[PDB]
Amino acid sequence: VRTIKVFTTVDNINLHTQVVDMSMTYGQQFGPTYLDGADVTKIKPHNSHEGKTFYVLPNDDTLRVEAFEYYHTTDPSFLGRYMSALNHTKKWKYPQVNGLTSIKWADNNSYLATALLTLQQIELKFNPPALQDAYYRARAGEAANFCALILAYCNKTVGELGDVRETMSYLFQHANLDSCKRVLNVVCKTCGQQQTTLKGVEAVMYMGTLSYEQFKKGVTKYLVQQESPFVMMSAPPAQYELKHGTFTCASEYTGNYQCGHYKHITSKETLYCIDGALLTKSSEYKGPITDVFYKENS
Ligand SMILES: COc1ccc2cc(C(=O)[C@@H]3CCCN(C4CCCC4)C3)ccc2c1
Repeated sequence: VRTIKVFTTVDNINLHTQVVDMSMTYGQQFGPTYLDGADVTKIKPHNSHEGKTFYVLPNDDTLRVEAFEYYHTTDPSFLGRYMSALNHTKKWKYPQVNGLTSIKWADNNSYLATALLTLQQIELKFNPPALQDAYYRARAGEAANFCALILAYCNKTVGELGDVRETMSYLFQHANLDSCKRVLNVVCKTCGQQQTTLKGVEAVMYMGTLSYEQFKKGVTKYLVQQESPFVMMSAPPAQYELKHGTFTCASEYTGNYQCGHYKHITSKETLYCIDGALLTKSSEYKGPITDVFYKENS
């Protein structure tokens, strides 16, 4: 009986040595099995596979606990959707553009590149170790796994049309924002003190206008107190002037002929427009902006 030793895992942190019979498929021995995202369930082991790490579905209590501790989801479909995405995202190119990890365009991923760029410019503490780990890898240039996880957590497949604001929101719902706060106070003549407080993720997002200045001035009429490391402001795509130094980064969205495309604008020493692998510098920017992000900087 020919055999090799492989490692199985659900988290790539805890590795479980296995002895595999080379005359049977991985599926026969492990159930659904993946090698770097590729479905090798129906494949017989190769000698090149010796010593390699394979992902498996959490079929026992031990693996189920390891998966829950790493991903913080009980969805039994997660790992398979994660692997399905990783098989694609591993083949994407991740150029460094103006000091940030971006993604060369493929598979309708402009929204993911724009989200990835934004995530590198705001302070976020992810709760699932899987996201915290891959976040720090992506920030160092190895972003394939992070992108595959974003797709899995957002319940989106490679190639599906995506929205930066949505993606950011759903990632925020996997972060520790417990200390973020927005207090709204009613401006009235005869209604007394009327106040409501948004804590957590609701505090870091707003829909209706792009301008933080207008929002802080007031929004029937409300005085606002904002306490968060960042805020995401979104509005319908509209021609909008981005002035250097007045924002951290922004999403541009065009919908010519109903085929959308995102670009990312970041404010450094001047305005940089990152469009996947492409980089364009300018002193002024006017375009159809739909998200603007602002950083508190303590
Ligand atoms: C009242 O607050 C808002 C805030 C944002 C708004 C945005 C849109 C958009 O069109 C998105 C632009 C960005 C791109 N997505 C598309 C991406 C794929 C699916 C839709 C579409 C429309 C209305 C909005 C209203």
